[PDB]
Amino acid sequence: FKGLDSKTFLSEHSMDMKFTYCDDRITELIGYHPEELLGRSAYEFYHALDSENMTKSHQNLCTKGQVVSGQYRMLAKHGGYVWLETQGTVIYNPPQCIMCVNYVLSE
Amino acid sequence: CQPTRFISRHNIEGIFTFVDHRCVATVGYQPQELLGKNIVEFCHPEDQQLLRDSFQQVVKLKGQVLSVMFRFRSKNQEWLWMRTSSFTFQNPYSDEIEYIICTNTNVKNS
Ligand SMILES: N#Cc1cc(F)cc(Oc2ccc3c(c2C(F)F)[C@@H](O)C(F)(F)S3(=O)=O)c1
Repeated sequence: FKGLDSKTFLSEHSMDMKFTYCDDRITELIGYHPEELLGRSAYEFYHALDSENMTKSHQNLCTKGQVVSGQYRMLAKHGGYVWLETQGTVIYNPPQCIMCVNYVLSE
Repeated sequence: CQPTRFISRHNIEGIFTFVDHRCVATVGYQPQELLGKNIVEFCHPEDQQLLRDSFQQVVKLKGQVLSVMFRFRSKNQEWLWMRTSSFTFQNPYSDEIEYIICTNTNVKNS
């Protein structure tokens, strides 16, 4: 049994959805090292069956400024898929970036 | 019967910068659903790294044809087998960064 907290990590993304930052906690959960993530779009990682759905969540995020993804799968670093749910928030300045609070469902 | 194919151009990173409208009937997306996204975003996880190394090498090959086979996720969320043949072009009156011209054909893997 992991704490909900030990299943939660942050990531930051450019508006094109590439990773610009990821918490190191993602390593223990999904296998990736945060630095191999940078410069790659989130879309590289979504299960094909969740892809159009995430595309819609993204549209809502760009229109409303904040979205809850509802459920999707991420390809793990060493095969297979982890279910997640994400809260996304656009940080606009005077859009600058996307803050993602990611919770791993499938323990 | 005519194979289904469409032309695309990409930066050296893989981002679609031009999409021929024959893509609708080939993979089902409109050009602007593809433009500005990386081609690896439509690629099957098992084929992603092959395709990234293919873009990396095509620019080393003196403008000769590099071919690659991979699964591409149609607008139906279905994996289609693509053969993408690609080559660099760089206008020799200039020193602008080369880019990559692709032809993309739905082929049989069998
Ligand atoms: N697989 C995956 C994955 C793993 C992560 F740690 C973050 C991530 O980026 C996401 C995930 C969910 C969403 C997004 C992102 C994103 F910022 F890249 C946003 O599109 C969104 F609009 F907030 S969203 O809820 O659709 C995608």
